[PDB]
Amino acid sequence: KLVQLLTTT
Amino acid sequence: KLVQLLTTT
Amino acid sequence: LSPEQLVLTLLEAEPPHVLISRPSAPFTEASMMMSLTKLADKELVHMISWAKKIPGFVELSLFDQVRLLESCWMEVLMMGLMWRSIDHPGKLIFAPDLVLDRDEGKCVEGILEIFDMLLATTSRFRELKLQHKEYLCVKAMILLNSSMQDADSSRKLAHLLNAVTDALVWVIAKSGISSQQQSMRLANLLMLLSHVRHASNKGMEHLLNMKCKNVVPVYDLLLEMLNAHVL
Amino acid sequence: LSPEQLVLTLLEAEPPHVLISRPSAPFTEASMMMSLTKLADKELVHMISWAKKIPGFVELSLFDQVRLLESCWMEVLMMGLMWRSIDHPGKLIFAPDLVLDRDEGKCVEGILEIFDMLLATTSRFRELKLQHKEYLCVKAMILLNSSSSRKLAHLLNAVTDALVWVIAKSGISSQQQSMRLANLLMLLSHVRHASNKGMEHLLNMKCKNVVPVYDLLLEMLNAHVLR
Ligand SMILES: Oc1ccc2nc(-c3cccc4c(O)cccc34)oc2c1
Ligand SMILES: Oc1ccc2nc(-c3cccc4c(O)cccc34)oc2c1
Repeated sequence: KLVQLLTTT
Repeated sequence: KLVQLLTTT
Repeated sequence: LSPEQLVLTLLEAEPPHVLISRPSAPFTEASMMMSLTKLADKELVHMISWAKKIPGFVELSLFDQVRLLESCWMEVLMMGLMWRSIDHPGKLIFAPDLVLDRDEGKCVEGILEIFDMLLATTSRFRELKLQHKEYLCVKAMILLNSSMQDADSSRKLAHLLNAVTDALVWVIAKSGISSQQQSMRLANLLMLLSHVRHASNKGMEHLLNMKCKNVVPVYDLLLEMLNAHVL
Repeated sequence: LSPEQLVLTLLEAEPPHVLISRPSAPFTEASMMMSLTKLADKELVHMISWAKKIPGFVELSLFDQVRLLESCWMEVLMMGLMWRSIDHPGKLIFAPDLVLDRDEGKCVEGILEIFDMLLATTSRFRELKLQHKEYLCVKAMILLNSSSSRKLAHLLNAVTDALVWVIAKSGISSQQQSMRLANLLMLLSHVRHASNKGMEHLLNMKCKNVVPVYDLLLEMLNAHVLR
């Protein structure tokens, strides 16, 4: 998930 | 034709 | 040949204003695409003679003249659209008798995407206040930097491309702005080339699909200019 | 934030080199695509970390961040390849242990052409003798230019300011600085074109089942994470 890496990390 | 227009005027 | 005189030759090489001879009337999927293909075909003819008026273009090998034009035609058409549409926010001035809105691009599937790209890029050039002479150099540059005796033509091209680059720098220097601002402006104009190339790749993919569907009359010149790309 | 500080910040933000091994046997269509897809997948993860370090990127809206990355990822990967391959004519250094010759690009239908663009563009950068600091600025400009909307423009000018600052520190005449700036940026169109061809090619390899396409890699390929 692009969004995850961007906001979760 | 691209070529004939490039060779004539 | 000084930068100013090179820019004058670009001004004199400018193709004539093109009209599709269509009585004013609302657009449909059929009339729209048919009007665009018809316009592109007419413009391609003028584009070829335009390129030949660029000092040194005819001295390039025939292999290069053909490959440069087959590679950049769509981008050059779109750069023309942007210069023409600059003084008319929200509209795409394909031609005096072919003016379209974003909502007009909705009738044709996949084109609204392309109109938005074109309108956005045009809006950008508008805020930068693109000048006519800049437009001239940028368009020449798109042709000379698009693709890629045998090695001779190569240097000829680099020399020609460098000459038009030199002309664009000159034009910017004449605006009389800060040196730092001249650099920021040069970079901002050139970075938009990426966006013209992008809208161009999308525009041809869409035309290609239209052709394969035989939904549009793909005249001879436009047709071969298209296939060359597919090839 | 001064140009030099911007440059220094990008220097630190550089992603570590992804370590991927070259297949034991000579490449096959499948093993080559396997290697390229795995590499890209690993690099995409570091690219996002990298992006978050570009001054002001995180201050943009999540939606602009997502759209910049979806739009330029392949271009960025490719700029990295070209830089890594700059001191190696004839070769494409996809990674420390994944050095490919243009020849090997034959086992994959339609990739030789792409390898050609990449090698050609690399040659121009080499000929222009691209410098490390210039490279850093250019790669960042590629991300910020694949266009909050107002803050993006400022971020783009800041990095451009940095690039100009780097070129001036080279000491060449003012007129030659403008010329070098133009020569470097005119190549972005080429990188963008190679990216378009590379993504179109990857999609086809996925459809033809020549190679499986990973979760992250696939999201980036389709490019509509927001829907
Ligand atoms: O001066 C211009 C500027 C841009 C243009 N774009 C086209 C065009 C022609 C034929 C099919 C298309 C298409 O299917 C999608 C987007 C654009 C087109 O003609 C053009 C003429
Ligand atoms: O650091 C890099 C630099 C350039 C790259 N290009 C690819 C790539 C990945 C997956 C499929 C492809 C393809 O189908 C054609 C051309 C390139 C690719 O991964 C890359 C990683």
